[PDB]
Amino acid sequence: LAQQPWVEKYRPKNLDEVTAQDHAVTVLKKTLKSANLPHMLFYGPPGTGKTSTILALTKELYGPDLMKSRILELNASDERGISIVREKVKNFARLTVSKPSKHDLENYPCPPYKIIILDEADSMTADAQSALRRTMETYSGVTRFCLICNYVTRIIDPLASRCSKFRFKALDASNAIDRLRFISEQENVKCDDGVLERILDISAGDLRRGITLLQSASKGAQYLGDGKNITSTQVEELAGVVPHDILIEIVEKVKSGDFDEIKKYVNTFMKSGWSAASVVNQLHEYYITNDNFDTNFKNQISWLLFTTDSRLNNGTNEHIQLLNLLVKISQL
Amino acid sequence: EKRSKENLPWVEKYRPETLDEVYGQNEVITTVRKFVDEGKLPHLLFYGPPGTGKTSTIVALAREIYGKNYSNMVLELNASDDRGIDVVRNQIKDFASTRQIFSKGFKLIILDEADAMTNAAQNALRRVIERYTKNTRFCVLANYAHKLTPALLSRCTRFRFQPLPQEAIERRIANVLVHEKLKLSPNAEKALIELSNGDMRRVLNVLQSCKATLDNPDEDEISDDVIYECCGAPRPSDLKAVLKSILEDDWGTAHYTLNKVRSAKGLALIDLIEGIVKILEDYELQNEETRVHLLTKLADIEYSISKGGNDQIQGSAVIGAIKASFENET
Amino acid sequence: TLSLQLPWVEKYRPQVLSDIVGNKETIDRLQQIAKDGNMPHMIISGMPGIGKTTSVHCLAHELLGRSYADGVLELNASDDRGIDVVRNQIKHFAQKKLHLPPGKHKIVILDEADSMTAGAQQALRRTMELYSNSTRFAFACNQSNKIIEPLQSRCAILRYSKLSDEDVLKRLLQIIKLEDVKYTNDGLEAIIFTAEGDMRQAINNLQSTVAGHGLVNADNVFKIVDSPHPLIVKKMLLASNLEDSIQILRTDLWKKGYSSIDIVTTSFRVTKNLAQVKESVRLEMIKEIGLTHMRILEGVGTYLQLASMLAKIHKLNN
Amino acid sequence: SMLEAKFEEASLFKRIIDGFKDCVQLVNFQCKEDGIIAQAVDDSRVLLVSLEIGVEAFQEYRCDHPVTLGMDLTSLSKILRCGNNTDTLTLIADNTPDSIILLFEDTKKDRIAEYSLKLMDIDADFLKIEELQYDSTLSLPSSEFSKIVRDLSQLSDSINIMITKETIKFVADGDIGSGSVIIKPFVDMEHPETSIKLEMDQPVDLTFGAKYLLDIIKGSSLSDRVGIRLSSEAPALFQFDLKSGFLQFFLAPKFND
Amino acid sequence: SLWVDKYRPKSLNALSHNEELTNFLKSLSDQPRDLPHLLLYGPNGTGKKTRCMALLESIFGPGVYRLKIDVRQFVTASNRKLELNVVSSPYHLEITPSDMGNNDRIVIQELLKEVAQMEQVDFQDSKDGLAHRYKCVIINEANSLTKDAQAALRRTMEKYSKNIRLIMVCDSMSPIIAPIKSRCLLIRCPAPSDSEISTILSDVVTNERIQLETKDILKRIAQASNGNLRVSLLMLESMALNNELALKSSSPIIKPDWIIVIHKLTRKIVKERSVNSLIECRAVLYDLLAHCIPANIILKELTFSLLDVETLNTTNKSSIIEYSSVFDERLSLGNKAIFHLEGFIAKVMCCL
DNA sequence: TTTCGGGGGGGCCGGGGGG
DNA sequence: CCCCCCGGCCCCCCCGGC
Ligand SMILES: Nc1ncnc2c1ncn2[C@@H]1O[C@H](COP(=O)(O)OP(=O)(O)OP(O)(O)=S)[C@@H](O)[C@H]1O
Ligand SMILES: Nc1ncnc2c1ncn2[C@@H]1O[C@H](COP(=O)(O)OP(=O)(O)OP(O)(O)=S)[C@@H](O)[C@H]1O
Ligand SMILES: Nc1ncnc2c1ncn2[C@@H]1O[C@H](COP(=O)(O)OP(=O)(O)OP(O)(O)=S)[C@@H](O)[C@H]1O
Ligand SMILES: Nc1nc2c(ncn2[C@@H]2O[C@H](COP(=O)(O)OP(=O)(O)O)[C@@H](O)[C@H]2O)c(=O)[nH]1
Ligand SMILES: [Mg+2]
Ligand SMILES: [Mg+2]
Ligand SMILES: [Mg+2]
Repeated sequence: LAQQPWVEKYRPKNLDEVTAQDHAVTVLKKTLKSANLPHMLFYGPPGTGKTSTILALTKELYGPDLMKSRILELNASDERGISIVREKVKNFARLTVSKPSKHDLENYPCPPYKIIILDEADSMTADAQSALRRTMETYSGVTRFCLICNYVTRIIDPLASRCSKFRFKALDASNAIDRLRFISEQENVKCDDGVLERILDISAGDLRRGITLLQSASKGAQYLGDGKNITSTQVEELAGVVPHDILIEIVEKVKSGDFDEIKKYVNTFMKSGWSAASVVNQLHEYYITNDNFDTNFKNQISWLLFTTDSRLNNGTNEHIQLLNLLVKISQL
Repeated sequence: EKRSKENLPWVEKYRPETLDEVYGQNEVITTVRKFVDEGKLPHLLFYGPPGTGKTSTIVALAREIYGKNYSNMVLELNASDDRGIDVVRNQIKDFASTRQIFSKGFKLIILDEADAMTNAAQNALRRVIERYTKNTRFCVLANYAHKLTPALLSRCTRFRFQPLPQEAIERRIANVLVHEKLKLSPNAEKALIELSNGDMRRVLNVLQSCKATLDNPDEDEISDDVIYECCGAPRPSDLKAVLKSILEDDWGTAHYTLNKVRSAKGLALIDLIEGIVKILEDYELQNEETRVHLLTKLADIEYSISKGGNDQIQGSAVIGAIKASFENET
Repeated sequence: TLSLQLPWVEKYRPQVLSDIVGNKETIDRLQQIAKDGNMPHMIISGMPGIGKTTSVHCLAHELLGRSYADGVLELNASDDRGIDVVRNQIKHFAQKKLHLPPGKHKIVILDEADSMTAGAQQALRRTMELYSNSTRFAFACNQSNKIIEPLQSRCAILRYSKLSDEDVLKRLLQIIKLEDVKYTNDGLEAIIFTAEGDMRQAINNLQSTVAGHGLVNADNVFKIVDSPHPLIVKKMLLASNLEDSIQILRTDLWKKGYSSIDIVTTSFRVTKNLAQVKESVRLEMIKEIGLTHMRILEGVGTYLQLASMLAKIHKLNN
Repeated sequence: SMLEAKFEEASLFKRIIDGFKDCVQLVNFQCKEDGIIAQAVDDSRVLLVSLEIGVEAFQEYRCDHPVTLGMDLTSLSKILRCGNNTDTLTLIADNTPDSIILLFEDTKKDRIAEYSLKLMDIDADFLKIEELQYDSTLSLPSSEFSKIVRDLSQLSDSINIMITKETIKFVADGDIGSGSVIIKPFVDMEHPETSIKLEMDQPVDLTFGAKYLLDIIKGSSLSDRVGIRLSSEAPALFQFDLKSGFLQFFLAPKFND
Repeated sequence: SLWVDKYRPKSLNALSHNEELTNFLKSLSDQPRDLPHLLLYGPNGTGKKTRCMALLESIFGPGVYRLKIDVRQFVTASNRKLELNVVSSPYHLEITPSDMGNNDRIVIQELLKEVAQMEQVDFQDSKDGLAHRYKCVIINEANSLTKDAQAALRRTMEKYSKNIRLIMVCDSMSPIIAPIKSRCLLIRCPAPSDSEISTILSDVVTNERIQLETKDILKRIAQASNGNLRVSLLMLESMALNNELALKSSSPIIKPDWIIVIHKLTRKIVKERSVNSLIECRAVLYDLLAHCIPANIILKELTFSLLDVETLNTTNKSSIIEYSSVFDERLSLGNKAIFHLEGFIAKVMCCL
């Protein structure tokens, strides 16, 4: 509707609306007739469709009515301590499946089991997972488990063994362009050629970010009211991408090799609010794909960029990390 | 359960019911069978990695000893139940100190996943085990021995469950393919065994997914391509091409090749790193420094990936690490 | 099939103080106390499976004869031993009036006393002091430091040492003779080597063999009993070349099913107890092992991490 | 509906449930054309509770096909506490049911309370555990048994029952002392309800835990007398007779060692 | 009232710098019924909270500025009693969960959810008495939230988007986890230019009738603020008060006490490099930390003051910046800040 | 100092039983 | 109708390696 953001408005309603996860969606659709759904472990990068996929699977399995009494959803917003796992989850798994109605039986497959969805399971402690092990194993006849996570390494090995793994691939301009184009057409968004491809390249595997950026660009165009196609320049501006002139200036200052000049330029640059991650990514793209650098230089710069990115991922100070990275590059 | 066994996941549908259906643990199975057949069952400690057949083995042993009604003649406790010091003091002691209800016999207590129990409960269990040995025996199952107190380990006979050998996995796969009307090629079986890492759960889950992937399972044979598609794992040819490009091409060509290989099938960098590490393990390097640098840098990259981060930077880091490490061969 | 047979550990549990091997001086002292009575408050300490509970029970039985039922109060970790229990039940038992020969006293046996809380130990003090004329206390523990100093001051310290290879061989041969077990010298050597001074484990493995293979030779013993993984980890850490370390890790530890957390913890312990290596080098190796352990606890329990740990250790030792 | 069983007052069912709610947690009811047979086992697997309620106890009972309902006793008690004791109580179930409906109806007013309790998947058999020819069988007023059990439990956590020719002995040995109660068979025509009867084939001697007997004696509120059947190598059977049914406790004796 | 607060604009049309951002905010507020969750990131003191309030005033009425403070109870698993101060208006609620430290998660799992799971009674401007609009929750210092609280925010942001919209403000997106950034529309808030700061200061001076010899004085204040407009206004007020409301070309630039202490520490470190100097530096660090000076701020200012020393060479500065990066990472992952600060000072002393 | 979980020990409160 | 016994929450405090 008009009162919902595009990300929620265009959330897939059925398994056929998932864009580029066929390697798992095909098996999930097969289970509709097979009726032997195994324990599932969905994992992948942010905004790939895991939650949408499980919700659509439940929708198609039980229908709008029977779903509520057949699904138990727990996420990071709910307490999931060892006691909760040992009592509430166990009690729900021990219950008999709710009786389907005639409507449900004649119109939906109605498999003879219920589903417990532990979304964001990577946030659960190891003790809770250990408690879940035998709960899932014992009552498989009437219950099936779905664990959704971003970092699969956070799931204890026994649980990963018990579950069938599904890796959700990153969504890029090659496999997700169709969905973005469909959304743009349904929203009557006018864009220049390559704008959607640029959006998907900037999002870097996250379709939610791409849809949000498209909505922001559409809002800007509507406010302007000029009846002109959205260009890639404003798309880059909305995404926080540093202008190429600024990147070239930074590269030139680094090539100069003077500590004071680099420090002054970085101090001026940090006042614009550019995110350190975007700057590091752009510098990596510029340096790795440049032919005017030797193998040794690229070998060193790759490790320098990796170290800076790892440090930034820990929530450090952007100014200090960026200055250190630029100084180290200038000394190569 | 509900409906029938055909609705169960394959990992559960094929759970062994007798000791003759447990594969790959011949020594342990033979020893335990001899123990039960001669009335000399000691306290048991089954230590092993995931999906090796410990729970199945103990359940089958209990079924053999007590028959179908074994569920009502044994006391099974796992991490899903409360096993505090009070539980040990009251419930376990009462069970071990009392006679059977349904039929005469000795008492069996199965402390599955005993590595998740507190130290106080383990200490309380010592004299319970020692005092009621005449009529009760204890079996404890573990994946991590460091979590079990030395006193408890001293009281139990240890049986180690090795990772499943390849021939046992082939036999189980043959049985499954006989039950499920499926056709599997030798290359597909080789890839499945390679990726299983000695876990039967992985074998069964991947086989079920492969069957679901086939358009016409009755007359369609699972090939290595099907396995790699369902599992989303790199093909060996892709790993070899990536490694050859990294070790024999310029930086731009290596970057292009890595990007193309990853984009063609949407592979994850972590799987590529694992495959390259496996390939390089067999390489005969002339200098220890090369191996040291490879191992350290690749471990750092894997740890960084475990926490997320930029994927392109991580791929470039892998390329640079391999190049720098191999530059030491000279 | 439904009739269990008594394990040899319980079947051949020494019933007299003369059947206990090891700690000759302390055992003879206990025999002298039994002969002459006047047992003092005592604390027996040691490591698992050396004969502490057996010694205490044998001493109590020999001292009290047929009055064992009324004169002995046994409490262990499996029983509730809180402050209220100490104040009520133990105090009542100490205050009880019982007729015994001139040289005998009532005995309170607090097995696994290290698990008792500080408050109960505090409450036991004046009970021990005031009623010593009729009651005596025997504690058995694995870690003496858990017992508070006031209680240790009131007791006689008996720190049992590990059984030598000779004592283990003697007891094993006695059991073999009483059971008519076919064996070879190499089989006994393997059993004692794997026992690591633990009598209980030695007897358990000896029964497992014969119960499963009849003849106790080194081979048959090693088809069920695995060589202690601490020794394999020590060999891995002391290997001269990194290739040898990695080969040991792959073949003897990873391919056998040992978990990464177990391997890293064992590496920590072994490095802590490597007397032949300089302390600073050991500290650096411990730092590297701690890094690897922290990574493993986060969830990255991969063979690559252990290989990197070995590579860093070899880098340190060069 | 598949199954419909009416109690004139909810009090009877509440008292029946209260008789064994403190010893077991999960119960399984099998309802047929002959009535309701329920079984439950304690966590320690030392006590078994078997309840039988005949069709005569219901104002109106109808059960077309046998139905099995596995439930948790604490939830059932919580639900029952929500209904008044003076209202008719109807248990309703359907084919392959997923829940049991409790209907509290007050004929005085138009107040109807519907409570749905979700069933749990429990696949188990009753095994019809009952030994053919017990070594000894006695019966005596429930008040005397309860008094003896309460008196002896204060001295020890274990109670020994010995049956010999015209002699029933309850013994307890503890830290502060010991107690022994000896009773002989006797019959009084003036008040036969106070008589105790015994029939003995072989002498018996069995030890039991005090806590389990303390739980068992709670069933004295359902019957004025209690029957104890004792046999070596078999669990002791304590039976309280209802108007048209029974409540049985099978207690495993302690190992003699 | 202070000039910094007395002259804060209260509407989008009243903004005076970063006109492009103002146009973007107007475009976002044009059709607010489908406004996504917003995350404004930018340097401190630039006007992020002012712009958020202006956006809310553009969406709702001026009533967004009629604020009131309430106190909310919370109970932990151990029965500990915690208080949270909530600033609320008839249209939005403002919260700073980081005030409860590691307990912030509870606020996300109890308070926010409670707002998003229920409707509200609106007896003003609504005929039926029930609100027909989504409620806005501002989360201040969102970068201070623990990972558990951020994880808890995830499904709450999606399930109840029809009833709740979140507007978060931060000085750096590095501590924000990837899913939360993916769930938000990111808005960069650049610092005002020197000329814009000078214009604002000149307007304030004209309004306050402050005698100014030359406008360059304002310019001198603008550079000293390093793009921080709040600092600029407060420094202007302090300078005016320190010169009888009459500023001259020689009016010295006033620096805060903690900055002076950090500069003195830098001078001490440069001059003296010894263990006793390290002990004195530890005492100074303890004094700074005991008076609510964040450790990260201390490390940043000390690093930049050291890098501003003219007597140091390039190698020393490179070593200093490398150590600063390493120990900033250490601080991000540690509890005792004094330990990491002392380690950094010792490493710098060794390098010099 | 302290971000859970377990364990122990004390103080109330209240159901039930007895007089 | 009132008093006493003794089960169950409820709360507070203290470890947590070999
Ligand atoms: N495969 C997809 N197909 C279509 N839309 C998608 C897809 N993936 C993500 N989206 C879009 O992005 C929105 C969010 O998708 P999600 O299912 O929430 O992704 P997610 O992987 O569950 O996010 P995380 O792991 O909790 S950060 C959807 O409502 C869709 O609008
Ligand atoms: N030796 C085996 N032979 C046949 N199937 C096996 C074997 N081991 C594991 N499986 C299969 O994998 C499933 C799980 O086996 P489990 O007995 O649960 O392994 P486990 O070692 O007890 O798991 P952990 O240690 O609690 S993670 C079984 O139902 C079997 O289908
Ligand atoms: N010195 C010994 N001589 C003969 N048998 C021994 C000896 N020590 C232990 N055993 C045997 O091992 C069994 C157990 O001995 P224990 O007395 O329980 O050892 P423990 O040191 O008290 O164990 P802990 O400290 O509670 S783990 C005995 O029944 C004996 O059969
Ligand atoms: N004249 C004018 N003053 C502004 C503007 N934006 C911010 N300010 C002033 O700068 C002060 C600090 O702004 P604030 O939003 O609190 O900083 P932040 O939240 O850390 O980004 C405010 O008190 C305002 O007085 C603006 O657009 N025009
Ligand atoms: Mg999701
Ligand atoms: Mg198992
Ligand atoms: Mg002992």
